[PDB]
Amino acid sequence: ALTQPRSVSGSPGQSVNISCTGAYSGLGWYQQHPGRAPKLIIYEVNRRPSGVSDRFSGSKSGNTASLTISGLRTEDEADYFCSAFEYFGEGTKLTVLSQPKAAPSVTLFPPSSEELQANKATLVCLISDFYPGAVTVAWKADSSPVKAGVETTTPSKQSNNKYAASSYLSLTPEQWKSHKSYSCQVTHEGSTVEKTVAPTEC
Amino acid sequence: VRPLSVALGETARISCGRQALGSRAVQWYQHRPGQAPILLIYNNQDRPSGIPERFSGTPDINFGTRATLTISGVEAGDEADYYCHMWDSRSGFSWSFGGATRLTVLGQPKAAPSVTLFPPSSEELQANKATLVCLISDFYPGAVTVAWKADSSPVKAGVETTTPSKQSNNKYAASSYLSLTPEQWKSHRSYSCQVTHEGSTVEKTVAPTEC
Amino acid sequence: ENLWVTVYYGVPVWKDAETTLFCASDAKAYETEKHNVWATHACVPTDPNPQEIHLENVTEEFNMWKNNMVEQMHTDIISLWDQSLKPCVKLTPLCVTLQCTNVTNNITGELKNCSFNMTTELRDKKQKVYSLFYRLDVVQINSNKEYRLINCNTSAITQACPKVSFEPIPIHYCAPAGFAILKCKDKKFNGTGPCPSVSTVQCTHGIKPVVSTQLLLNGSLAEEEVMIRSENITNNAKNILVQFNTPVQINCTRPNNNTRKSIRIGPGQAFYATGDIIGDIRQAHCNVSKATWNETLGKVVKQLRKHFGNNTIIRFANSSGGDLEVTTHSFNCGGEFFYCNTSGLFNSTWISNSNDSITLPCRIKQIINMWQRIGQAMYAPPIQGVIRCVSNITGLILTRDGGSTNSTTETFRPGGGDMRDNWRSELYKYKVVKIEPLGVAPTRCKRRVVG
Amino acid sequence: QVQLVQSRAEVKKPGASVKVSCEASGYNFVDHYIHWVRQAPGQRPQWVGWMNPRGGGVNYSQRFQGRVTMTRDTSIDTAYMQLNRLTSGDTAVYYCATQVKLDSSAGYPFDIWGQGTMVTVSSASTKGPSVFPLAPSGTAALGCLVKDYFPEPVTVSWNSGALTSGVHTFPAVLQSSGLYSLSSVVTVPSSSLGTQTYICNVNHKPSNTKVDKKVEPKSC
Amino acid sequence: VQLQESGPGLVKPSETLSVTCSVSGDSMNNYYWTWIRQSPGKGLEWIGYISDRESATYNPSLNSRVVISRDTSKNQLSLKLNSVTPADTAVYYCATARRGQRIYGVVSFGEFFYYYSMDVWGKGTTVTVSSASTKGPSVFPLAPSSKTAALGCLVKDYFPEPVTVSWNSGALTSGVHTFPAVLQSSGLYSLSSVVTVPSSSLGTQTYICNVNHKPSNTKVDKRVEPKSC
Amino acid sequence: VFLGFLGAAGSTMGAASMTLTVQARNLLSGIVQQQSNLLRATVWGIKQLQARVLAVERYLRDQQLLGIWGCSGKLICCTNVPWNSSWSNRNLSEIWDNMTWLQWDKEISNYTQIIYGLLEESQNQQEKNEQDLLALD
Ligand SMILES: *[C@@H]1O[C@H](CO)[C@@H](O[C@@H]2O[C@H](CO)[C@@H](O[C@@H]3O[C@H](CO[C@H]4O[C@H](CO)[C@@H](O)[C@H](O)[C@@H]4O[C@@H]4O[C@H](CO)[C@@H](O[C@@H]5O[C@H](CO)[C@H](O)[C@H](O)[C@H]5O)[C@H](O)[C@H]4NC(C)=O)[C@@H](O)[C@H](O[C@H]4O[C@H](CO)[C@@H](O)[C@H](O)[C@@H]4O)[C@@H]3O)[C@H](O)[C@H]2NC(C)=O)[C@H](O)[C@H]1NC(C)=O
Ligand SMILES: *[C@@H]1O[C@H](CO)[C@@H](O[C@@H]2O[C@H](CO)[C@@H](O[C@@H]3O[C@H](CO[C@H]4O[C@H](CO[C@H]5O[C@H](CO)[C@@H](O)[C@H](O)[C@@H]5O)[C@@H](O)[C@H](O[C@H]5O[C@H](CO)[C@@H](O)[C@H](O)[C@@H]5O)[C@@H]4O)[C@@H](O)[C@H](O[C@H]4O[C@H](CO)[C@@H](O)[C@H](O)[C@@H]4O)[C@@H]3O)[C@H](O)[C@H]2NC(C)=O)[C@H](O)[C@H]1NC(C)=O
Ligand SMILES: *[C@@H]1O[C@H](CO)[C@@H](O[C@@H]2O[C@H](CO)[C@@H](O[C@@H]3O[C@H](CO[C@H]4O[C@H](CO)[C@@H](O[C@@H]5O[C@H](CO)[C@@H](O)[C@H](O)[C@@H]5O)[C@H](O)[C@@H]4O)[C@@H](O)[C@H](O[C@H]4O[C@H](CO)[C@@H](O)[C@H](O)[C@@H]4O)[C@@H]3O)[C@H](O)[C@H]2NC(C)=O)[C@H](O)[C@H]1NC(C)=O
Ligand SMILES: *[C@@H]1O[C@H](CO)[C@@H](O[C@@H]2O[C@H](CO)[C@@H](O[C@@H]3O[C@H](CO[C@H]4O[C@H](CO[C@H]5O[C@H](CO[C@H]6O[C@H](CO)[C@@H](O)[C@H](O)[C@@H]6O)[C@@H](O)[C@H](O)[C@@H]5O)[C@@H](O)[C@H](O)[C@@H]4O)[C@@H](O)[C@H](O)[C@@H]3O)[C@H](O)[C@H]2NC(C)=O)[C@H](O)[C@H]1NC(C)=O
Ligand SMILES: *[C@@H]1O[C@H](CO)[C@@H](O[C@@H]2O[C@H](CO)[C@@H](O[C@@H]3O[C@H](CO[C@H]4O[C@H](CO)[C@@H](O)[C@H](O)[C@@H]4O)[C@@H](O)[C@H](O[C@H]4O[C@H](CO)[C@@H](O)[C@H](O)[C@@H]4O)[C@@H]3O)[C@H](O)[C@H]2NC(C)=O)[C@H](O)[C@H]1NC(C)=O
Ligand SMILES: *[C@@H]1O[C@H](CO[C@@H]2O[C@@H](C)[C@@H](O)[C@@H](O)[C@@H]2O)[C@@H](O[C@@H]2O[C@H](CO)[C@@H](O[C@@H]3O[C@H](CO)[C@@H](O)[C@H](O)[C@@H]3O)[C@H](O)[C@H]2NC(C)=O)[C@H](O)[C@H]1NC(C)=O
Ligand SMILES: *[C@@H]1O[C@H](CO)[C@@H](O[C@@H]2O[C@H](CO)[C@@H](O[C@@H]3O[C@H](CO)[C@@H](O)[C@H](O)[C@@H]3O)[C@H](O)[C@H]2NC(C)=O)[C@H](O)[C@H]1NC(C)=O
Ligand SMILES: *[C@@H]1O[C@H](CO)[C@@H](O[C@@H]2O[C@H](CO)[C@@H](O[C@@H]3O[C@H](CO)[C@@H](O)[C@H](O)[C@@H]3O)[C@H](O)[C@H]2NC(C)=O)[C@H](O)[C@H]1NC(C)=O
Ligand SMILES: *[C@@H]1O[C@H](CO)[C@@H](O[C@@H]2O[C@H](CO)[C@@H](O)[C@H](O)[C@H]2NC(C)=O)[C@H](O)[C@H]1NC(C)=O
Ligand SMILES: *[C@@H]1O[C@H](CO[C@@H]2O[C@@H](C)[C@@H](O)[C@@H](O)[C@@H]2O)[C@@H](O)[C@H](O)[C@H]1NC(C)=O
Ligand SMILES: *[C@@H]1O[C@H](CO)[C@@H](O)[C@H](O)[C@H]1NC(C)=O
Ligand SMILES: *[C@@H]1O[C@H](CO)[C@@H](O)[C@H](O)[C@H]1NC(C)=O
Repeated sequence: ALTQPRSVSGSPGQSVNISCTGAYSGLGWYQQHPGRAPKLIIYEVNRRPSGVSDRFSGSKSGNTASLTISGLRTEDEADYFCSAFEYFGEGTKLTVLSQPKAAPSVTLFPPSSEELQANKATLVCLISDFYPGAVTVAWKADSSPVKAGVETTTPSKQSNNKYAASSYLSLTPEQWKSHKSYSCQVTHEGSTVEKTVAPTEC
Repeated sequence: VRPLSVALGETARISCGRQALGSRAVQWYQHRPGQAPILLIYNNQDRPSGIPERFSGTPDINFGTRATLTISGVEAGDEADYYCHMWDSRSGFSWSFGGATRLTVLGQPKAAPSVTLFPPSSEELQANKATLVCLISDFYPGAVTVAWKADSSPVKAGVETTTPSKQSNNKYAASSYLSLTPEQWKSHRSYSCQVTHEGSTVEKTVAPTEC
Repeated sequence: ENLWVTVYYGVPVWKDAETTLFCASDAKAYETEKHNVWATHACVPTDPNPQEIHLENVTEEFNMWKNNMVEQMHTDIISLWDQSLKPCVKLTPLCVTLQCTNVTNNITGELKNCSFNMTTELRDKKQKVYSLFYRLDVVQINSNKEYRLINCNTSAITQACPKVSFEPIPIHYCAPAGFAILKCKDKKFNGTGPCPSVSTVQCTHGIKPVVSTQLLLNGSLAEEEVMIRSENITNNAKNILVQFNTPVQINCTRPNNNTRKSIRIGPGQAFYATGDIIGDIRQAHCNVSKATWNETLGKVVKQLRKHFGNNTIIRFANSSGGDLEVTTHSFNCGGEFFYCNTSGLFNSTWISNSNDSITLPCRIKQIINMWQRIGQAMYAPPIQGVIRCVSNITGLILTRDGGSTNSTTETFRPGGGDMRDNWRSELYKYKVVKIEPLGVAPTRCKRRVVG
Repeated sequence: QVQLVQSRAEVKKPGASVKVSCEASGYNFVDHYIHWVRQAPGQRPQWVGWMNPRGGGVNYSQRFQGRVTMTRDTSIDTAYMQLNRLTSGDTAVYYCATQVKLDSSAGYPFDIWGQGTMVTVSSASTKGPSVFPLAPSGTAALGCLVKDYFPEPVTVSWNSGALTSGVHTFPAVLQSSGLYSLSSVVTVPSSSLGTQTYICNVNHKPSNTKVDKKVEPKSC
Repeated sequence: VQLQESGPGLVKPSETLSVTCSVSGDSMNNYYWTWIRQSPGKGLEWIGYISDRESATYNPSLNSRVVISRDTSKNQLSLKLNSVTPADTAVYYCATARRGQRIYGVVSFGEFFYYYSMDVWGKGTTVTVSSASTKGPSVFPLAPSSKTAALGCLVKDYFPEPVTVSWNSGALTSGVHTFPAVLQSSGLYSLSSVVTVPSSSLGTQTYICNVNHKPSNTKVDKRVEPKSC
Repeated sequence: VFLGFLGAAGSTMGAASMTLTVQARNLLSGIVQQQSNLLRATVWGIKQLQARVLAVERYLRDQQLLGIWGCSGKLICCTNVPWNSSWSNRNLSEIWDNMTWLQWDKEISNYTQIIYGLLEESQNQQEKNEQDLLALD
């Protein structure tokens, strides 16, 4: 069982503290940028591979490794990983806060009429202009938990470097005409908003 | 077929018509014509119940050893066809019985033929056909000459003759038929049948006027 | 109170060195032929009695995986094959289209009666000959059918002269003056590290260079417990080398009484084709007493849990990859090259708490590309008659599986792709050092003054 | 020099096999092992195997033995792998790699990496996008929802290309069935509700598909 | 364990020949079973076999014309051969087979072959393949000289072979001697049967010759009486 | 009792300095062990020859040092170079007793070259010249 932290807060000119616990852990440390090509940062636990930056080094224990960084940058915003021979730790998304926080612009849509006629009813909640790239969607019809019909995306990079996401509550023309008003609750950095929709408009 | 001759009492040794390549399994069968076959030896050396220990086959003891049937004390009654059924590990399923070795046993007592000659029957003459029937038994060897005479002149019309064959007693038997007309029968004074065997002749005679 | 440096010549100081080593073989000269591939014409005769000299108070480190002696024997063996192959018949003309048919109709066919044109002695005349070819050496091309030898698309081929023998004889190794060979006398010797009991020798023990795969043959054994030596046990990529404590018995036979056909393919050149088989056509195999093999695996899982926990599931499986030469216990026996399915062995499950001998089917090749070497392939000439050679198994080469469901259970299959790994099985107990006879120390001794 | 390149990305369906190449260059391929690793977009990497060219031999993570087959072609300095009995559960990014320029002969870990081959397994049979609007009611927001179309991308627009500002579109979620699904939204003044008209359009080449949606002005 | 074959004795070309073998003295299940023929002037030919498990194998030299079955009820083995030609005239023998396995190598690999030994044989049945029609024979008495004496019956102008002849329906067994048939120029057969009897039974004991010609189903009982003199 | 070659390599330094004739014997031979051998008349030849050259080449470099140090004929010679104590601080008891030439050579692995320079410069470049002006009378 090979494990490590999941997320770490950070900022430029700072230092980040990460872990990894496991037998023979911290054999090497990688960085996957969104997309392809993971890349080794330090072999063993404290071995500057010939051909990397010097501000990189790592510590460990009998079972717990630890990777250390100074002078953070936005260039080091990626996912970071702990290698153990055959086994690879879970995965830490390192965030380097270079933008200010942004609250989600939430717009919830009811099912259209030509969607109700084809035996369908999809609730469209759109989550835009938030930073960092994270929003939690919680669907609750009349505040009771709805665990049926939930489609969620992942945070996507907009033009404005803020992040966007969308969610779909798949309902029926019978489910769309049962509860008073479906309330999609978008949690952002802890805060929770409540946007509601009903078959009687604004 | 492959012919072989042996004198009575000698040990005959029969080689397989086909030679074994590799590990073999050989069965031996004896056939005299007109009989069902008999298994003599199987699995090369093994002898089924009922077979004399005078007969032996070659055991397959490592390779090179040609399959052979050994017959101690050749008897008149061993004059027969022999089949080597060769089975081996390289030849595939052996659908063929091989060639026959036709065994001739020489040295048997000469035996002069006993001969009996019958005239046409009272019923056949009534049907307007006349056939002379000449029957020959107890002789050895099988070389025999059969001739027909009318009074004392040779006849070659209507003469039908059999191949000599072994009796259960291992001597040979044969018969001869002369097809005629009743007019030939009554118009002649007599007819004779002549059987020649190893330089000697047996002759019987019939007549339309005899009791 | 006056301290002076003083020089000492012939002091016991040595240093680790990679140097040019030499051969050693018993001075048995059994030529009475023209054979002998390994000892050659003049490998230096061995000492009658070796002067293996124990060294009190001395503790020296060995590392068989970073050893320079292994990476030397390997290259040492290689040069001898080419040197023995060069003067022999090159089979460039055997790459004609071959017309081959199956032998057997009493199917219960891995071998081909092959007709092909060839070159005669006269350059203008050609010949239609037939030879028997094992299935592995030949491939089909497109009605007849038409075939070719497997090598014709990879490399040229040369035939070992029949005179040469493939038998490994023990070969020792002696050091020149100024150098020394250090020999570990530790029974429990870990794969690497310092050996507390050290003797020095002028030459190593008789190392039989048995080239074999998945299993070491006619080697040297291990005392006490069976020995597990890896460069890193926990690392799958580094193999796991095993040395037995008890030798098991193996009888290997090619059970068909084959025949040799000398076909002349030029002035002096002569190809040795496989003639008609005589007697039954039987497949090669090797037995090992099943009882003995159950015994031997126990000592293994016992030395294994000392490195894997008193309780874990340790099972054995067959090889799952590689070339045909790595999937099989490949070896040479009497001059024919055997490749044997080892699944009956590596089939059991071990829970760590008559003879009924297992038989192994073996295929045979005469075209071989040994030492994971691409280029000159070899034609091993057919060996006339039936083959039977007895070999001990003096070791194994194993390999573990990658990351599973928390290691619940651990699995071991054979294979030894590098050949040095066979040499390490006979070289773990040796290491090379260079002699430093010059020592400096402070004494009160001063030389007589010049003035 | 010293680099890995892999075959083209593919999409295969359940049961099927898949063979991926990994052409290697810039180092003498034969000497070093070659491991293969799988990353799902959304779980760790799962080691699978290794295969020295010198012997061609292997061993596979027990989660993977049997279904997989790794092959080399040293004539060309290249390896391969073939994965059979494909299920949707094995769709992921597949990277080849090795340790060469380290000073650690212990084979581990890996530094030299193929860009990867992405392999999508899903019964992405042909399925047709159904487009449905999103109605309006300060400012008022109206949009359109494109649903249930086999592999992406689609293209959505408004007012025959004459209305472009104030809009925002969100990434298509691969709905868990194998159908992509995305939507759009535009913010219009509620003073044009009932008089001004606003229309949406959608496109999808894979099936030669084309859907529109009229929206007459609600009085609001 | 005893077997007796029976068949049509004559079939015309392109027709189906059917022979059966009735088993006495034992069942059918403990043996492999087989049929063999012998053509006049040629050696033995192996036709095929059916094993314990009703699995039948035929000689490929016969171009797939053979069906072997074990009608286990009548304790009969059946054989039918279609597309017959005159070249099929032979004596057909039934026989049991004892199967052997000779091991020359390792059983686990398969270095053995099966072989067959034929341990119990039938009597044979003669079949002639011809388009000519059967003809039942004419039987004539051959009277003994009136002056011991020999008497018999002449079986004239029949087709095809064979004929069975008894004397006093089996009760007269010592001294009987039947002869091989002659093939006349007409392509018809004749044979003769003789029995040597004491001169002093004549005029009182009736000697009747029982002739059975199964192919034309001619069974004639012929009295042979003494000369009037 | 006489046991072999290098037996005291792990013993203290004082004891090892006593059996220098034994180690002196085996540095060249060589030709007792392998003339060719030209008694019968390839790869072994190359290895043999490379081994013989490596042995006399290493041996002659060591005898070269004793010649310019005036120790050609002797197995033990004492010098005038003072032991600058910074080289090793162990006293005459810690150095020669309860230590091997090995742990000493490891401790003295440095300054070896400085000593060589002092050994070639300090005495033998001056001592031989003083000998010529001295025997003039
Ligand atoms: C196969 O390959 C794998 C990896 O690929 C190998 O695994 C690695 O092997 C390395 C050796 O090559 C080994 O390196 C040594 O690390 C130790 C770690 O000790 C401390 O080191 C740091 C100081 O530099 C500290 O910051 C660490 O926190 C660490 O502290 C202690 O580490 C203990 C190790 O388990 C741990 O558990 C103890 O374990 C022992 C043994 O079993 C006892 O049980 C003990 O009771 C336990 O407590 C302690 O909890 C932990 N304590 C604390 C407070 O954190 C390092 O000391 C050592 O350095 C040597 O040399 C320096 C001088 O250079 C000297 O100062 C040291 O004292 C020591 O003598 C090595 O560098 C790796 O640790 C190991 N694992 C990993 C993940 O790399 C296998 O060994 C290979 N197999 C084979 C057969 O070769
Ligand atoms: C694998 O298969 C081989 C092939 O069969 C088999 O080896 C043979 O085994 C047979 C067994 O019967 C041996 O036969 C013995 O031959 C003895 C005389 O040897 C002479 O004759 C050999 C063949 O003779 C035939 O061919 C010649 C040539 O035309 C002809 O003159 C003969 O009349 C006869 O037809 C002949 O090949 C052999 O020559 C050898 O030596 C020369 C040396 O230069 C070499 O050039 C040849 O190639 C060959 O190697 C020689 O001329 C014969 O006396 C003997 O009978 C007695 O033998 C022993 C004596 O110890 C007694 O104990 C015994 O009781 C008899 O009294 C027997 O007939 C044959 O010799 C073997 N093959 C060869 C080549 O010699 C192997 O065993 C098989 N191996 C398995 C199955 O594992
Ligand atoms: C791989 O393939 C090769 C193919 O070459 C296999 O080897 C071959 O094996 C066969 C079978 O044994 C063998 O043929 C035998 O030939 C004998 C000789 O008779 C033939 O050859 C002669 C010349 O030798 C022809 O000319 C006549 O010669 C007389 C003098 O001997 C002379 O007087 C006369 O005037 C002619 O000029 C002759 O016409 C005839 O063709 C045969 O005795 C032998 O007998 C058996 O097989 C035949 C086939 O039906 C029967 O007819 C015969 O009665 C008997 O049953 C074979 O025919 C052939 O020579 C040999 N070839 C070679 C190159 O050695 C080999 O077995 C295969 N298997 C393997 C594992 O390699
Ligand atoms: C490695 O290990 C393998 C495996 O052990 C070895 O392989 C052996 O190799 C040898 C040498 O090549 C082989 O030896 C030959 O064996 C056969 C058979 O010998 C055995 O059997 C006979 C049979 O007699 C008894 O059984 C019969 C059975 O009867 C019935 O059989 C048929 C069954 O279907 C049926 O159709 C028949 O009609 C019949 O009813 C009885 O009739 C008989 O009376 C006996 O009761 C025995 O006599 C033997 O004692 C033995 O049991 C022999 O014929 C050959 O001579 C030869 O000896 C051997 O077979 C191989 N073993 C196997 C298992 O096949 C390798 O040799 C080893 N290699 C190395 C290098 O170590
Ligand atoms: C190297 O050895 C190979 C065999 O291993 C030989 O290759 C053969 O080459 C010949 C060409 O000479 C091919 O022979 C046949 O050519 C025939 C043309 O007619 C011949 O016979 C008539 C007789 O009247 C002559 O008039 C005429 O001039 C020719 O001599 C075809 O009829 C052949 O087809 C027949 O055989 C094939 C199978 O072999 C069947 O499919 C056909 O139906 C028909 O029965 C054939 O084309 C022959 O094909 C080659 N052998 C093989 C096995 O394919 C070389 O001759 C020899 N020497 C070299 C290469 O120098
Ligand atoms: C190294 O090993 C030696 C023994 O080995 C021998 O001596 C070395 C100097 C080398 O030359 C080796 O090649 C040689 O074989 C150990 O030496 C032993 O030391 C003890 C003292 O601790 C000696 O005891 C004395 O013996 C005398 C004689 O009777 C008594 O009078 C004394 O009172 C005292 O008891 C012992 O003899 C000696 N020899 C042996 C064989 O043990 C040494 O301890 C070891 N380690 C070092 C030198 O560091
Ligand atoms: C003579 O040898 C040839 C080969 O040179 C035989 O051809 C082979 O025919 C089989 C049957 O159609 C092919 O299928 C194989 O069957 C085996 C047995 O189950 C199986 O283990 C294999 O995996 C394969 O499916 C086989 O592919 C083919 N050989 C090759 C190389 O493709 C031929 O049958 C032999 N016998 C003759 C010609 O009488
Ligand atoms: C490993 O050890 C076994 C055990 O010896 C070796 O088997 C030996 O193989 C050789 C070569 O086939 C045999 O030597 C020769 O035998 C022939 C007759 O077969 C003889 O004429 C020669 O003079 C020569 O002695 C030897 O008999 C055989 N050993 C036994 C016990 O049968 C094996 O070759 C060794 N090496 C390898 C790589 O396996
Ligand atoms: C290989 O195994 C054989 C087993 O037969 C070993 O031969 C035995 O060796 C011991 C000690 O050398 C003797 O006491 C036995 O009498 C030998 N067995 C015999 C003669 O049957 C052999 O030592 C093993 N090792 C090698 C390298 O061959
Ligand atoms: C003794 O030697 C010590 C070590 O220094 C070495 O000698 C000097 C002359 C330089 O060559 C230096 O590079 C060497 O590493 C000295 O530190 C020390 O002062 C010396 N003292 C005496 C008394 O000679
Ligand atoms: C080998 O060395 C390691 C290092 O301490 C140790 O853990 C292991 O148990 C040793 N094995 C043996 C057999 O000495
Ligand atoms: C493992 O078993 C060995 C030998 O029986 C014993 O010495 C040791 O105490 C055991 N250890 C554990 C953890 O079970």
